[PDB]
Amino acid sequence: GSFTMGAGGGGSAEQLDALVKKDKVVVFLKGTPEQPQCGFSNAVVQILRLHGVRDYAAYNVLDDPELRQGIKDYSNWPTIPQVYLNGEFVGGCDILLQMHQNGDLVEELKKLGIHSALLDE
Repeated sequence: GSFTMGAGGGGSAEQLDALVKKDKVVVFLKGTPEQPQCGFSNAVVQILRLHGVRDYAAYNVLDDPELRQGIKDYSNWPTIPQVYLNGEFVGGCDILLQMHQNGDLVEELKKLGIHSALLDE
């Protein structure tokens, strides 16, 4: 695969790099998958679970200020939900809503050896 993580630091890009390299489905919201923080937090988890993807790491960026400000700066954005696949940027919650429905997430999942459960319909 793509080799493992090992770095650390205070919200720094070299730490955020190792953070997206902790899983193949690293999800990122000001909140949790189990409680609606603010708008569009379930829209990412609906798309993932429909595709058969339920074992992501959902990162709450309110838990640590370094997660918060680290992801805001790394994205150059004030607020998102995101998902990174294989540590690569892949999109925020507005982008995911386009790519789901065109089917470009499905080819991205096939790079990892993951199978969209919309194939078995």
